[PDB]
Amino acid sequence: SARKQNNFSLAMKLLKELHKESKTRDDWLVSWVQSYCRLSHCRSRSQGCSEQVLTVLKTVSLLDENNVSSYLSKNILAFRDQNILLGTTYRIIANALSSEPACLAEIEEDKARRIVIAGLYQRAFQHLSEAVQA
Amino acid sequence: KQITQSALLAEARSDYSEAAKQYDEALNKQDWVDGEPTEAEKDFWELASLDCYNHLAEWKSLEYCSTASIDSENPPDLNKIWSEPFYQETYLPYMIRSKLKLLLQGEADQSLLTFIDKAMHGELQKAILELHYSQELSLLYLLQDDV
Repeated sequence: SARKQNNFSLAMKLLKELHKESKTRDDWLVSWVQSYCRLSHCRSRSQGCSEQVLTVLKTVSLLDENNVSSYLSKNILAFRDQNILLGTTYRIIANALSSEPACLAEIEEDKARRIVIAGLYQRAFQHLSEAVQA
Repeated sequence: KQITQSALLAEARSDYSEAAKQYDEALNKQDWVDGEPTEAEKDFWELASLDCYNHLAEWKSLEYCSTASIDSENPPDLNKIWSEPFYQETYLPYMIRSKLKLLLQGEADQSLLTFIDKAMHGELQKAILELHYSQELSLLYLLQDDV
């Protein structure tokens, strides 16, 4: 309920409590939908395209391949993954947002891979829209 | 431009809090020279702001926010100068809403106990007006199973 209303920071302490507390496999994904919505909510603000979309896109497929080995209910949980992906492929043209490498551009190489600048600078547009596409 | 541009952000632990906290933490020794005429205006207002963001949230944010607006170091000069101001008389529920979080933590806790007691110290002289004014004063007893 706190999510849509866009209260954020009270919902920060809450997201800390839920992340911490619920401790099952459906828990993790449940908390993640929340952090991903909060992701859209602060993508409304500027520069989060570099920052927070990374903070939440990080684990949106790491512990995800091993989670609810379906089983049912996935649409409502995988889509917010699709949100963290369009909210970059469509925002990230090139440059600027790549300012902080060592780990950053590497991410685009890997995500594009399963789903070091030229394989991205010359190719990342056929990579991002396809990773989001899957 | 820090805080009216926070009403938008709709958050109440980061943006407003960073927009507010440095005003007291840094001591503002160079910007207090020009903003010296405002006095209570610049003050209580910032004071007031640090409330109305977290007034709903409570939690550690609140006990610390009381700590900002409370009378912790020397708690008798405030009451000895004013009896009830239409500003500081507003922080009474603030600290004690934090009771909810720390009273949750422990059955008898520093905030609640010290509070309700000193509230009874001030009850002896003009109780009923303040005891009536605050419903929250009610919601606290139920902890120690005494209806």
